[PDB]
Amino acid sequence: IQVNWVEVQFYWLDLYGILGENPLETSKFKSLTSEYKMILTIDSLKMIKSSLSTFLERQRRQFPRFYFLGNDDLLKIIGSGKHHDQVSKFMKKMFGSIESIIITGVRSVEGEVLNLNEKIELKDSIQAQEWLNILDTEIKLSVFTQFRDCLGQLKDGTDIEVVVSKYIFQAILLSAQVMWTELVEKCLQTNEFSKYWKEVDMKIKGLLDKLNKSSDNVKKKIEALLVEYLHFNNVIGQLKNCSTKEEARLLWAKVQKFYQKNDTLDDLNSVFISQSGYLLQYKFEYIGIPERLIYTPLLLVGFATLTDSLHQKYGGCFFGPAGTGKTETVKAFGQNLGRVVVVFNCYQVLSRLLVGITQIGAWGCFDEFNRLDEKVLSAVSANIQQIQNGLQVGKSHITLLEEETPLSPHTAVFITLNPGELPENLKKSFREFSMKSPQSGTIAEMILQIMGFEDSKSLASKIVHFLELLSSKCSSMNHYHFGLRTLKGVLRNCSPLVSEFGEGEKTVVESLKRVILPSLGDTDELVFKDELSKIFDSAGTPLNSKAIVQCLKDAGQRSGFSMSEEFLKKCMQFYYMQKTQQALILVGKAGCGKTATWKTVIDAMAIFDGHANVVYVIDTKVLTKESLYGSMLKATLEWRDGLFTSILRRVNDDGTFKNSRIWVVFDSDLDPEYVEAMNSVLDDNKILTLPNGERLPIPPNFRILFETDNLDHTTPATITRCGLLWFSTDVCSISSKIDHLLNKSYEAELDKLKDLISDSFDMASLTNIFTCSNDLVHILGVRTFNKLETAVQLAVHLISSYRQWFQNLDDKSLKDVITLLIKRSLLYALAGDSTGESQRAFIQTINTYFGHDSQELSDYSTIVILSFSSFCSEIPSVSLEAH
Amino acid sequence: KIFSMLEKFGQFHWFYGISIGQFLSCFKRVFIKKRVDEILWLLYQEVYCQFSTALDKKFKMIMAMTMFCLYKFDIESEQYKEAVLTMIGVLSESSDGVPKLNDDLRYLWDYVTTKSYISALNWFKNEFFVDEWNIADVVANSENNYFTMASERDVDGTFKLIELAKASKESLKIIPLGSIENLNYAQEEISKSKIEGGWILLQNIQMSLSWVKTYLHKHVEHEKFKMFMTCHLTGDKLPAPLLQRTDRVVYEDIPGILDTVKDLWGSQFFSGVWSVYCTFLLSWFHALITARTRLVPHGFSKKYYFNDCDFQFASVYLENVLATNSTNNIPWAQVRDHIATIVYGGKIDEEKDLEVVAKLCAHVFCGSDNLQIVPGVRIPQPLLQQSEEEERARLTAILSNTIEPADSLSSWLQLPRESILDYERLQAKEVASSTEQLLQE
Ligand SMILES: Nc1ncnc2c1ncn2[C@@H]1O[C@H](COP(=O)(O)OP(=O)(O)OP(=O)(O)O)[C@@H](O)[C@H]1O
Ligand SMILES: Nc1ncnc2c1ncn2[C@@H]1O[C@H](COP(=O)(O)OP(=O)(O)O)[C@@H](O)[C@H]1O
Ligand SMILES: [Mg+2]
Ligand SMILES: [Mg+2]
Repeated sequence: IQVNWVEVQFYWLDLYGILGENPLETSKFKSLTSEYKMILTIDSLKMIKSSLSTFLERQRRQFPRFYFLGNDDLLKIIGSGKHHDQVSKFMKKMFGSIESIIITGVRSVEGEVLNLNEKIELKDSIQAQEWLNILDTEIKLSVFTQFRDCLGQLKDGTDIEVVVSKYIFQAILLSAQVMWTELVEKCLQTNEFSKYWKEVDMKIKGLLDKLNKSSDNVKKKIEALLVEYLHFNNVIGQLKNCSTKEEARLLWAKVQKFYQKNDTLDDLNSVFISQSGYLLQYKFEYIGIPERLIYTPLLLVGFATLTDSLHQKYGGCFFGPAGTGKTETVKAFGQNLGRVVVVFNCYQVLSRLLVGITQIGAWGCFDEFNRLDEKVLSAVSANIQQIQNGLQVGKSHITLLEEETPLSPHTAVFITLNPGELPENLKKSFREFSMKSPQSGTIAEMILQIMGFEDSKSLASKIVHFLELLSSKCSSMNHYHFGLRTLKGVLRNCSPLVSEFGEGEKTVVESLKRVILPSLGDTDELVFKDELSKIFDSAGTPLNSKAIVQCLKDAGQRSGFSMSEEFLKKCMQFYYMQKTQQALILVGKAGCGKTATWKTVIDAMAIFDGHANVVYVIDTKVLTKESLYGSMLKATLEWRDGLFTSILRRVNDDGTFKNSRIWVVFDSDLDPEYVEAMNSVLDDNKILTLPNGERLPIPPNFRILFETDNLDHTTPATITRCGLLWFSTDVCSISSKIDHLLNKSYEAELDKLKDLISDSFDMASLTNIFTCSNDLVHILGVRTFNKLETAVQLAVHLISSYRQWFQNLDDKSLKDVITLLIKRSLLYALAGDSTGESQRAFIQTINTYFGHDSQELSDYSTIVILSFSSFCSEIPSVSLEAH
Repeated sequence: KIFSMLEKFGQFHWFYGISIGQFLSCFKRVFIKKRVDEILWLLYQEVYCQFSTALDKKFKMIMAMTMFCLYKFDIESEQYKEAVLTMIGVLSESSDGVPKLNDDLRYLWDYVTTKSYISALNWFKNEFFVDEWNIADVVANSENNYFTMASERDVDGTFKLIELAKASKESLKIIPLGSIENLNYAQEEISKSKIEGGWILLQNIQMSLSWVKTYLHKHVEHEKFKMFMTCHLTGDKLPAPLLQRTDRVVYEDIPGILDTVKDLWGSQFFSGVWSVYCTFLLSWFHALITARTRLVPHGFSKKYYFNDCDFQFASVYLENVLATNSTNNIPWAQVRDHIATIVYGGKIDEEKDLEVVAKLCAHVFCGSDNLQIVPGVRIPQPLLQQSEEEERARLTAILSNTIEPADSLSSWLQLPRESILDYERLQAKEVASSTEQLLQE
């Protein structure tokens, strides 16, 4: 009962820190702690915690942002009321996009720091909710004062490069938005546009020059601001080309406009956003520096329909084909109004998050609202219908989930769907919109414009035409994603290559090769090569990689692997593709050469870099979920360490692992359940979320591999997130595999014996033997390429058995013995999985193709101690008794 | 044979199933009302009268033509049967040839020859069957207590039920559903009405099907008390024991475009003279697009549902445009784009349908000095020195003066006559094909 006593002690200490240090439940807890001090008390403490939900609900009602974290994590945070720990490291789940606290500052997920207006004193006497509310108010008013002095600097007339290096992204962003709106309105009072168009063009060029020479975080900020500056240039250029004033007014009313109230006494509600006549209040919530969406006209139309829906307190519904960018449209609308839209990746947790977001007031988007069961779907539909009915009637409070909860006036609920539908109660109070395919040309053009390519429009048009040609011409494989996500992947991987290939068409062609060619078959590769020759003017000149090729050849020679052209191509593709992508997936037929390929690449990299290599071959399906990652034992609130978590802890704690490349290979099938718990490390976050809440960092050299045979159960998101390398054909010939098998069997008169065995495996007759064997009927059908591993090993071991009688016979008899053993091994490996009549037919084929000069293997022939005989003389007659 | 035909009808849709006891009571109605050939003819008339109202328009014509075919195949000769099957085959485009010749037959051949499919389909109902039952006839001649009404979207029988309330001197308690408070209110009102009485109505049980299938089957001769249930034909399947215990009635949409204009215009009570003019134009546009929606193969590509929520959204947008413009220079391009793209074109996924809505908006909301919204009537622009009451008076006067022509599906909706005749040909073809499939077995 030691674990039970430990759990009881931990529960008592935690609840004492929560409540005892600072009525019926309190008295029962005091009595139980007295009994525990006198001394299976765990169920009583669990029931006390369950009955302490009303105090927990009051604590969650004191500050709304604490609600997001789970009950255990919230109890852990509120129990640590003096150490000031675990609250800063876990407020990403509460604030959405802010990672840690610096009180003098906060840090977002992307690393941007916010400087508060004034410091806040921290003391042990202050409880969590009071200082959290103080921090929230100070954060919002600090964002407002950054807004204020940004407009002070911009209306003063100072340059933009001095303010882009000082303040947060929201302040400079909305300052540029308001300033641009004022200039466009003032120039719309007249008919002159070229002056401010030239001014914003020079501003764009200046920000590009500052982007070229600044640090990485400032580079991210300048990119996320150049997105909106290119949008401003597009809008001003469109307004310049308008023939009449009515067309200019129409274009200006369609786009999103920003204004500020200069007369209200309030501060956080002094900004209204105008789009087609409707107004929304800016929230001054922190988001960081996220990936800004390129403002296409369809994005502005989505913003317009969401504005129209939210003006009359109706929810926003989006539907259409998957990959058209609806979730990102909702998120960009939310973060354009300075708020974080809470995403529910689609009952207890769902309705819990729903009442949380309707009490806080933050927007909530139900992404992929087409995968829930009928009962939970209908019930959460009724819940959202109740929320919308409360919002439309302006109810101060709502009786949601059988409790009376306040209703924030700024709460909105959004829905996205992927058909290929909204229920009646939801459709009575929602606005359905069907966005079309996004403008890939405009998105690619603007991304190339930030990336600095001198030819952006024509190059982007060529790229999207190339991808549509491949989507129209190649076969309909299950893993052929040729949408906007892979185009953005091509453009993102075009970034490390420019340091050696330059800003031009060659970088685009090479990155297109590196991230499109591996995931194709054979005729698809031919189509890709022909279309790359036809569309792009570059012929794909070879790069300087002779050293890496020679290291690869040395690795193959020292590991026994020969180098065919297709094996060389697959190795170069894998190396160039692991240079950028962290986690890779290798796929192909069974026994095609995946492990040999990546082992050869590892040895080549070890020779080329002189760097230590650590390999953890962990089959996914041989360990259970608890053993692979970890299990939280609910019996005593204990924890068990899984293998992958243990090796991450070992590599994180470390001096050997600080100077080594560590590789994890999942050499089995892709399980969706085993990879959806791994989704936290597949993205750019590179942080593993353990079931107990532990966050173990992953170093950049910790490179993950995968190795399976099929992709019918792999999610398309993980297909796009991880690199996919396809083995359409074997990387070997038959003779090369035979030679490697012979070499590894020798390693696992000797030289003359090896030479005679290798010369006996003549490929001309062997190819015909294998072709004849492939036409037979085999039980449990296995390829000849996977039967060579027995056909060589059996003969090698038979000769290794007979080696000690090989010094007392003539050369012709030795050759006859070797040939007979080879024929026997070939029979019992190639055609050894078929009927007796077919085995005899294979004996006739062997005797036909290996010639009459060699020893003729009979159907029942063998070697006895040496002389040639049959098995008829080895049969012992058995006299059986009656019983 | 007739019960086998009705079972085949019930095998198509979940709302058209028939019990044996219903048919036996329908047969008893023949002797209740006030020789064997006359009893058979009365049986045919009574079955059609009591089971047309449970089917929509297409199945009404299918049932009428099949029942006429059965009766005439039994009664008339072989040449009559061959002639009628020839006309069915040429309607279905399956068999060709002139009939081998009766005033009814030559009238029907005149109808078929001139390519009038609606007249050919309605000839059976016009000639053979005499009586047709409306909602009042089926609610008055019913010994049942619970009534289930089904209809397509963008039409409601609630207005007909209030009309019956004003006719039958009863008070309806409309009970909207969708929330748990509304569920408790519904249960309380059903408990009140099952003791006291009064006509009690339920709207759109389709989203409250869970409460229905947990309450109403267990819940199922009070005076002046009838329970009305409203659902949708295109919605989810209702429970079979609940369906068998109620008198199923299908309500049908109006065919009038200008009636829809009057219905939309009479519900807009007030916001100056230009707001009144814009609301009039919006009502006309909503009626035009709703009328064009129902012609599914030709007027549009799919079936859309532009409900009153879209009208409310567009009305709020017009109010916001008129309010935030002090120069009285109405941005016609802005309102055209926001209606064709955001308000009405939001739920449209196809491109040709978006082009159709854009063309309709350009024709209606053009904002010209003399706007001819239809080939019949022209709406002049308002004067700046007219009251809103005077404006409503002249709009009501110009609505009442104009009349709806016979070809309003072509001229008013701006469609070629070839598309209308092709749609009617498709309707007659599917009706005759279903009748042939029923008639072979
Ligand atoms: N370059 C080469 N020359 C000769 N033989 C080779 C070469 N590369 C691979 N092979 C042979 O390919 C065989 C296939 O074994 P390998 O370990 O590569 O399979 P794998 O990719 O792990 O297959 P699977 O996981 O589908 O079973 C090896 O036993 C080896 O003999
Ligand atoms: N206007 C845009 N600018 C930049 N990227 C976009 C835009 N629209 C869509 N995308 C990209 O398209 C990708 C696919 O979006 P996705 O999440 O599949 O939408 P959904 O889940 O609604 O199908 C996203 O990664 C997003 O970066
Ligand atoms: Mg999505
Ligand atoms: Mg393997």
